[PDB]
Amino acid sequence: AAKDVKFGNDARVKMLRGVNVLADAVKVTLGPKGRNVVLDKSFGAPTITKDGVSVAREIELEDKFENMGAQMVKEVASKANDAAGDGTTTATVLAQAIITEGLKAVAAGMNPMDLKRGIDKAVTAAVEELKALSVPCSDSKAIAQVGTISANSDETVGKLIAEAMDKVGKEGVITVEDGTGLQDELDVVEGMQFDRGYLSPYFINKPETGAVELESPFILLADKKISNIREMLPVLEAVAKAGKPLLIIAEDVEGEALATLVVNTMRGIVKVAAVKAPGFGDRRKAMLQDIATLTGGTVISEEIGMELEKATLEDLGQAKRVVINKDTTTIIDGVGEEAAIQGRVAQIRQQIEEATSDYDREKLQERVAKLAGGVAVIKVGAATEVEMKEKKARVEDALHATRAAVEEGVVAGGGVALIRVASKLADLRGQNEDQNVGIKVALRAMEAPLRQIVLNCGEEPSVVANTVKGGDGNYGYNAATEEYGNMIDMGILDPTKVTRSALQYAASVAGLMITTECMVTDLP
Amino acid sequence: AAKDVKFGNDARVKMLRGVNVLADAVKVTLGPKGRNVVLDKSFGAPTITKDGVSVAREIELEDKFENMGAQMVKEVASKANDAAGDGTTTATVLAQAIITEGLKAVAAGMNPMDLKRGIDKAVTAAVEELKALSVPCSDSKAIAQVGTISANSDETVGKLIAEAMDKVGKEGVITVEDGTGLQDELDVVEGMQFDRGYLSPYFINKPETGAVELESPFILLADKKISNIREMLPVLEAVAKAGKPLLIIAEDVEGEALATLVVNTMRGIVKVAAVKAPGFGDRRKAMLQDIATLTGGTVISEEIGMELEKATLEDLGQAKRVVINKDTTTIIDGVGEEAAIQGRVAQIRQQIEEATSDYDREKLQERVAKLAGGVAVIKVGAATEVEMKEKKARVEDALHATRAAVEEGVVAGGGVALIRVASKLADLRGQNEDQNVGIKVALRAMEAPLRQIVLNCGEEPSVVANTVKGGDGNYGYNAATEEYGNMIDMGILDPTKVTRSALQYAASVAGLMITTECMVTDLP
Amino acid sequence: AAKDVKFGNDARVKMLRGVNVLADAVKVTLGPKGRNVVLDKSFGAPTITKDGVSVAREIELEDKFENMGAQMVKEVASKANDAAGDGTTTATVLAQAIITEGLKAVAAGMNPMDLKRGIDKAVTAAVEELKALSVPCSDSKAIAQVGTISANSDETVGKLIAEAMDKVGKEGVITVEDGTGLQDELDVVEGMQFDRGYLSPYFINKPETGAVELESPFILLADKKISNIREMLPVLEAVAKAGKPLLIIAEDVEGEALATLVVNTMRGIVKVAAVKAPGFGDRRKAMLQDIATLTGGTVISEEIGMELEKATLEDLGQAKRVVINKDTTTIIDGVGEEAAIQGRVAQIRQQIEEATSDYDREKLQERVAKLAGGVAVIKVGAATEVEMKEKKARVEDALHATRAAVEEGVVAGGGVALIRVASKLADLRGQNEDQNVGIKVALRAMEAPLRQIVLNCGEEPSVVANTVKGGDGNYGYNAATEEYGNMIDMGILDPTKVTRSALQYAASVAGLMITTECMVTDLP
Ligand SMILES: Nc1ncnc2c1ncn2[C@@H]1O[C@H](COP(=O)(O)OP(=O)(O)O)[C@@H](O)[C@H]1O
Ligand SMILES: Nc1ncnc2c1ncn2[C@@H]1O[C@H](COP(=O)(O)OP(=O)(O)O)[C@@H](O)[C@H]1O
Ligand SMILES: Nc1ncnc2c1ncn2[C@@H]1O[C@H](COP(=O)(O)OP(=O)(O)O)[C@@H](O)[C@H]1O
Ligand SMILES: [Mg+2]
Ligand SMILES: [Mg+2]
Ligand SMILES: [Mg+2]
Repeated sequence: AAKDVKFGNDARVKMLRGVNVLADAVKVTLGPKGRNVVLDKSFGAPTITKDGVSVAREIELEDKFENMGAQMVKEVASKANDAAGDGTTTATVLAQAIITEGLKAVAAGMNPMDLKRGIDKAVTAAVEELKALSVPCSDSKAIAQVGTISANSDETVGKLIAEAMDKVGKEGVITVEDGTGLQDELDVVEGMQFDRGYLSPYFINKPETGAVELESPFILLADKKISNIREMLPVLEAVAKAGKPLLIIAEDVEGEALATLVVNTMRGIVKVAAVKAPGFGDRRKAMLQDIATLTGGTVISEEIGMELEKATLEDLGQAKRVVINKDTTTIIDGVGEEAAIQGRVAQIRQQIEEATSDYDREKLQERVAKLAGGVAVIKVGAATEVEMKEKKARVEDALHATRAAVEEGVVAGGGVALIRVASKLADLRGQNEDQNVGIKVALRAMEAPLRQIVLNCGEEPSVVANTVKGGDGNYGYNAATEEYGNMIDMGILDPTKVTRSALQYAASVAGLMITTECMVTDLP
Repeated sequence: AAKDVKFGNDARVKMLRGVNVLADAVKVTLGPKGRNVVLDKSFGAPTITKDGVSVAREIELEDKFENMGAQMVKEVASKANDAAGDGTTTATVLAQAIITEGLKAVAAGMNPMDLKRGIDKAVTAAVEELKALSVPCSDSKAIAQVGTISANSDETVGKLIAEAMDKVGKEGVITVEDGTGLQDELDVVEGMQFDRGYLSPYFINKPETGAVELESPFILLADKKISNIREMLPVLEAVAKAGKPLLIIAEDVEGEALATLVVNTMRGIVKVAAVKAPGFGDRRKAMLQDIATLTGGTVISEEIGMELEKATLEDLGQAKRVVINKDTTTIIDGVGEEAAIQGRVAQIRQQIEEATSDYDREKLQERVAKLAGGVAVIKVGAATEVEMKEKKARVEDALHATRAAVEEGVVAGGGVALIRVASKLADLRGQNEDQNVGIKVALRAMEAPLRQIVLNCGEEPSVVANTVKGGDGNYGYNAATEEYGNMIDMGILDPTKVTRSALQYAASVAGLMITTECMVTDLP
Repeated sequence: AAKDVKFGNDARVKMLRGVNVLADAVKVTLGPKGRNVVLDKSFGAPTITKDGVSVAREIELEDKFENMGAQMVKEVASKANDAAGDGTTTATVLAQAIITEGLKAVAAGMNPMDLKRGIDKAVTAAVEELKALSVPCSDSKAIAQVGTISANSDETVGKLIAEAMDKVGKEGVITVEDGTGLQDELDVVEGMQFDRGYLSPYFINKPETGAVELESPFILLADKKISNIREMLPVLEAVAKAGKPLLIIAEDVEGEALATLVVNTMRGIVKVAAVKAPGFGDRRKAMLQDIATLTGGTVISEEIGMELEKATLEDLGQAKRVVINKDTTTIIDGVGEEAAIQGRVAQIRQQIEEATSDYDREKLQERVAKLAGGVAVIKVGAATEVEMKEKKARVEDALHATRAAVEEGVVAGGGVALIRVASKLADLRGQNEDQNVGIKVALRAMEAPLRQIVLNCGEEPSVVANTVKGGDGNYGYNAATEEYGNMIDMGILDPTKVTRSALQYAASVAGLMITTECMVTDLP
C-alpha cells in the first residue's frame, strides 16, 4: 500500500504522543496506591486489572504514527513479563522516562547515537550496581515478604506462597487455579501421582468415590492396549500365587480383560484393577521407567526385547499401597532404592538446563518434583468472577517474583534501589559529551519508578524523592504508611532480577526509539 | 482496533451514566409496588417481566464507555441469580448505591483503594451480622411466606410450594412447567417412575391409554437390545412356571422378541411386556442397580460376569405391580430392604457434595428423590403466553428462594435487615481515614433497598427510612399496607442467603469499579 | 446490540400509539356494518378481509417502541383465535379500551399493579356472570343463527351449517373447500370411506369412472405389499370357492399379483380388486382394526402372530358392497355388531380428551365420524379468487362459532351481554381504592364492542349505548335494522365461549401492559 513517511521532529513527536498514551494508561497502576484499569471485551464482560502488561497489549492507536510508538514501547512491558512475570508496569515507567528526556536531548541537537551509548553504558553500570546490593532471599519470612509486596500488599498471599515453597521444596511445583469457595486454599500432593482414573470402576477397594487401596501391590507397566490380548495369566496367576493386589499401567485395557479381571478380584482370586498411563505416546512412555525404577519395576519393552507374558512376577514393582478414583492414581511408596531415585534424577540435569526452557523445563521439573519432591496447588478465593481473575492474577505474579528472588536475591523496593545506584554513578562518563548526557539522561530516569509511586499517592514526587535521596542505604519512603525508613526492615522487597530486567528491557528499546529520524507506515 | 482511552473523572462519569441507565431500568421493578419492563424481541412478541436479571442482560449502550460500566454492574445482577435465583434487582440497587457514593468520595480526593477496603471490611462485617439475624425457616408456614413474598405477594404460590416441599420432602425434586388450564396445578409422583413407554403396545393390561398393570411381576434388567437374541427362554419359561407377570428393561427390544411375546402374553402363556431403560449409555446403566437393588433384582452385567439366559428367575426383582402407558412406566413398590435402600442412598452422599453442582446434583437428587422420596411438578396457569411466562418465571424464583431459606434461614424483609445491621456497624473503623469513609459509604448504601421500595410507592424514601431507623429489631414499614410494624409477624421474609449474596456480589464489583482511573475500548 | 431504553410516560405513550395503530386498523371490521381492509402481498394479489386476526398479524411499526406496543396487543387478537376462531376483532377492541383507560389512571397517579388486580377481579366476576346468562344452543334454528350472524349476517351460511351439523351429527366432521361453481355446495359422506383409488384399474365393476361394486364381498387387510409374495391363493381360492367378490387393503400391490388377478376376475374365477390402505405406517395400520372389526374382519398382523396365507377366509370381514374409482373407496356396510362399533368408539374417548388438541383431535374425530357418524364438506361459491377467499374465510368462523355455541351455549350479541354484566358489577370493589378504579376501568371498557359497532354505522355510540343501558335483559340495539329490541328473538347470538375468551385474553395482556414503567429495544 501507499505509504506515509515522516521525518525528524514531526515523526518523533507523533511517536512520543503514542508512547505517552500507552505509558500513561499503565502508570495509574503502580504501587500499593496503584489504581485499576478496565479493558473492554466484546467477548464477555470487561476486565479490571492492575497488571501493566495486560494493559499494554490492549493499547492501539488510530494515528498510524502515534500507534507505532506505542507498538514499540509495548514490547518492554512485554519482554519484562516473559523474563520474570512482574515489574512490567515499572519497566514501562522507565522507558517513558528515558525516551522523554532522550528526545528532548536530540531536540537539544545532540547526536542520538551517542545518547544511546551513554545510556547503554550507564545501564551496564547500573546492573553491576544492583548485583552488588542484591542480597540472598532464603528464609521463609523474606519469601513471604516479596510475595506479599508483589500481590499489592497482601500478606495472606506471601504467607501462603512462603508455605508452599517451604513444603514442595526448591524444585517442587506450584500452580494457581480458581478455588471453589471465597477463601484461598492450599493443597499439597505427597509422593507420586498423576491424572488417570480406573477403567474398572467395579474395582473400588475400600472408600467410595471409587477409592482403591491395593495393599502392598505389584505394579505393572506396559506399552500396549489389552482387548483380547488377555494372554499373560502366567504373570497374573504369578501374583494370584503370592496373593498380592495388582496395579497396571499401559496404553489401555478392554473389557475382555476387565470383565474377567472383575470377578477375579471379586471372587477373591486376585484383588486388582488398572488405569491408563499419562497421555501421548512419547509422553506416557517417557514417564514409566521412572515409575518402574521407583517401585523397583521392569517396564515392558513391548517394542523391544520383551512381550506380554514375557516377564516374571519379580519384574513387577512394589509399593506400600495405592489410591485411585475415577480420575487420579497415586502410589503410597514404591520401594525403590535412592541409588535409583537420585539416579533417575541426576539424569534429569541435562533435561533441565535446556535451550527449550519454556514448556520444556515445565512439564519436566514436574516429574522431577514427583520423583522425590512435592507438588502444590493454590485455589484463589473470590465472590465474583471479575474478582477471581484479578486476584488469581496477582497471585501468580508473586508466585513468579518469589521464584526470582530465590534465584537472584532481592533489593530495596519503592524504586529506592535504582534511585540509589543512580547516585552511585554520578561520576560515570563516556567517550564524548553527548554520551555523558546520554548517561545523565538514564540516571535521571531511574527516579521514575519512585516518583510515579508517590504521584499515585497524590503527593509531591519531587519532595519525597529529595528526602529519599538525602538518605543512605535502604532509607526509603513507605507510600503505604506515608513515612520513611528502612525499606527492608519494612519488608518492601523487590526480587533483584525483576528490577534488573525492567531497567534493561526498558533501555534496550527506549535507546533505539530515540534514534528515529524517519518513520514509514500506511496511509489513513 | 484503534482504541479510545479515557482517564480519571471523564472515564468515571461515563462509566457511571452507563451504570445508572442499567440500574434505573432495573429499579422500577422493586418490591410489591414494583412495576414492569418490556424487553423487545425480533424473535416473537415483546417480553414483560419484573425480573431484574432478565432486564439487566438486555441492556447495552451505544456509548462504548457508558456501555462498559453497564456491562460490569450487569454481572452483580447476574451472579446474584446464579447464587440463589432471586434478589437480583435488590442486589443491583446496592451497587448503584455503593458506586455513586464511592465515586463521590474519589472525587472528594480519597484513595480509591482504601475506599475499597473500607467497603470490603464493612461488608465482611455486615455478613456475620446477618448470619446472626438469620433464623431457621423450617415450618411450612414460613416457607409459604417466602414463596409468597418472592412471587410478588402471591399467596397461592407460597401455598402451593409449601405443600410440594411438605410432600416430596427435603430431597424431593420440584419443577415448574407451563400448565394446560388457567389454574395452577400440582402433581406429585409417588415411588419409582420414569419417562419410558411400552414398545409392545399390544401388551396393555387393564385400563386404556396403554395402561399395563402386571400384578406381582418379576422385574428384569439388561445391557443390550433383543432382536433375535431372543435366546433366554429359560429365564422366560422360569416365570411361565411361577405364572407371574414380567417387566423388562434394557438397551431395547425388537419385534422378534415382542411378536412372540405378544401371543405368549395373549394365549395366557405369560402376561408380559417391556420398556426401554432411561436414556444414554452411562445414564441408563448408572440407573438400574438402584432399580434392581430396589426391587431386589440382579442387573445383568452383559458386559461383566453374566450373559443372556445366564441368570436365574430369582435374580429378577419383584414389586407390587407396575403401570405403563406409551410414555411412562411406574413401579408400585419393589420389595427391597431399606438396608439396601438407605444404602443405595448413603453412597449418594459423595455424589451429592460434588464439585460439579450445576447439572450434577440436579439429575442426581432426582434419582435420590425417586429412591425413597418424591418428585413434584407445578403447572402454571395463564390465559396468554406473555402471561404464562412472567407467571412461571416468578414461580421459579420463589421455588429457589424457599430452597435458600431452608438451607440458610431468613431475616426481615423490606430491606430492614440491612438497614438494621448498618446501625450495628456504626462504630466500625479501618486502618486509615479514607477506609473509614469507605465503610460509611457502604453502610449508607444499605438503605438503598428499603428506600427504592418506598420510592416505588410514591412516598418519601427518607421519611420512612427514618421512622424505620428509629425502631428496633424487626420494626419495619409495610409498603403494601403502608403501615409500620413487625416485618416477620407480617410474613415479609427474605431468605437470609439472598440478602447476603446480594450485598456481597454487589460490593464485590462496585468495590473494584470505583477504583477505575483509566478505561480503554474501541473507537465509535 | 446497543439498546434504547425508555421509562415512564414517554415509553407508555409510544406503546399506546403502537396499540392504537393496530387496534384502529382492526376496529374498522367490526359488526354487520364492519368494513374491509386490504393486506398487501409481494406474493400474489392483495388480500381483502374483515377477519381481525388476519389483520393484526400484518401490523408492524417502524417505531421500535410503538411497534412493541402493537406486537403485544397483537397476541390477544391472536390467542382469541386459537381459542375459538372468532371474536378476534371484538377482543382487540376491549384491550384497546382497557389499556387506554388504564394508562390514563396510571397517569392519574395510581399504582398500576392494583389497577391490574382491580381489572383482573372485575373480570373473574364478569365471567361467572356470563356463565350465568349462557343458555344452551341446541335447536338447529339457533345454530343457524350463530352461523349466520358469524358469517357477517349470511343466512345461507348459518342455514347450510345448521344442516351439516344436523346431519353428520355432533361428532360428525365438517370442512370447507373452494367449490367449483359460484353456488355454495354441501356434500355428505355416508358410512365408511377414504381417499384411496384402485391399483387394478382393469377391475372396474359396473359404472364408469373406475366404478367398482363388489356385491357381498370379503374385506381383506394386511401390513405389507404384494410383488411376488402372491403366495396366498388358499385364502384366495377359499373365496373362489364361496364365489364372493373380494376387497383388499395393505401397504400395496404389484402387477404380478394384479396381472393374474385381472384375468381371474375377468374369466369369472373371482370378481375382485384392491386399493392401498390409508397413508403413513402408524397411520394406515392405526386405521384397519377399525375397518376389520367393523366388517368383522381379522387384520393380518404380518408383524405379530400372523403371516400371508396364514389366515382363513372367515378372518375376512364382510360388507354389502363397495364403490371405488381411481381415487376413492367406500364400504356400503360391513356387518359388524355395535358391541364392536361403540367399543371401538368408547376407546376413542381417551384419544379424544388428549393433551394434544391441535392436529390430534382432528384426524382423530375424523375416523370417529366415519366409525358411526357422518362426514361433511362445504364448497364455497365465488366468481373470483379474491372473493372465494373472504367468503370461505367467514364460512369457517361460523363453522367454529357454532361448534363453540354448541359446547358452551350462547348469550346476547351486539356487545349487550357484556354491557349488561357490567351493570351487574356496579358494586364490585377491591382491597383498596386504586383497585376499585381498576375494576371501574374494566367495566367501562366493556361498552367498547357495542359502541364500536355503533360507530361503524356512523351513529352516536354514546347515545345508543345509553338507551341500551336503560333497557334490561337482552334489550339491545340492532345495528343492521337500526332499531332496538330483544337481541335473542332477533337471533343476534354470540357463542358464550367467544365472548368470554375475548374478555379474558384481552384483559390478560392489557392488564400487564398498563404496568409498564420501562421499555428496552434496539436502536433505530
Ligand atoms: N507499600 C509500599 N510502599 C512503597 N513502595 C512499595 C510498596 N509496595 C510495593 N512498593 C514498590 O512499588 C512497586 C509496585 O510495582 P507494581 O505496581 O506491581 O508494578 P509491576 O507490575 O512492575 O510490579 C513494587 O515493585 C515496589 O518497588
Ligand atoms: N409487601 C411488602 N412490604 C414491604 N417490603 C416488601 C413487601 N414484599 C416484598 N418486600 C421486600 O421487597 C423485596 C422485593 O424483591 P424483588 O422486587 O423481587 O427484587 P429481587 O428480585 O431482588 O427480590 C423483597 O425481597 C422484600 O425484601
Ligand atoms: N345486525 C347486528 N346488530 C347488532 N349486533 C350485531 C349484528 N350483527 C352482528 N352483531 C354483533 O357484532 C359481532 C360482529 O362480529 P365481528 O365484527 O366479526 O367481530 P369478531 O370477528 O370479533 O366477532 C357479532 O358477534 C355480534 O356480537
Ligand atoms: Mg507487581
Ligand atoms: Mg424477588
Ligand atoms: Mg365475527
